[PDB]
Amino acid sequence: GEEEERAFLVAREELASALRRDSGQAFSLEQLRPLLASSLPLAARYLQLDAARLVRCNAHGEPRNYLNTLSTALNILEKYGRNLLSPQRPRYWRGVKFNNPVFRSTVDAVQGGRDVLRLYGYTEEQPDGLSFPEGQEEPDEHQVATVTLEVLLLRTELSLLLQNTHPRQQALEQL
Amino acid sequence: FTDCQLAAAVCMTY
Ligand SMILES: *CC(=O)Nc1ccc(NC(=O)C*)cc1
Ligand SMILES: [N]
Repeated sequence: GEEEERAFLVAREELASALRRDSGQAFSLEQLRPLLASSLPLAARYLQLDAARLVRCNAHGEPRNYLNTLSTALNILEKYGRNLLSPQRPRYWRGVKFNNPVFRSTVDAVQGGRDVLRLYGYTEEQPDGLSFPEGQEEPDEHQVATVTLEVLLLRTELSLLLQNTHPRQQALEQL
Repeated sequence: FTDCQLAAAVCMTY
């Protein structure tokens, strides 16, 4: 019981370290197999992200549509975490503003998309968006890397469901 | 959207 969980968390920490080593690294489906072909429930596999809430609270309409709106939001949210791990961060990375057409159509189009930015470190609720606390001067690399991996893993899981090739497709379809 | 519209927009919200 705890051995399958241990093997998952070790593989999760290994893949999150590679993100810190290279923020632009792309992971193959083979590298994610320990994370993809796991019998553990969602709460044991997603420690930062709330995968069940992000999926069920956005499951409205056809799965062809809302799983795709979720994937696009997860895609752009992955880039937010990758830029934080980059050796040359963007100039104004400390704050994110919400009055953008792409942001409205991606992050603000899914329930709980803003809360993923909080997991990166954007905890200060600002007028136009979110920002880091005044104390921190740099993001927590381990926290950003683990959240970016979970965002990457969930987008992968949803993409395999859209292709009907998920290794545990029947279990995940029953949300 | 395309992958480059997403990355450019990320830098726009900063
Ligand atoms: C095609 C592609 O990779 N485009 C692209 C555009 C912009 C950015 N970055 C910023 O705007 C900060 C990266 C990639
Ligand atoms: N920005």
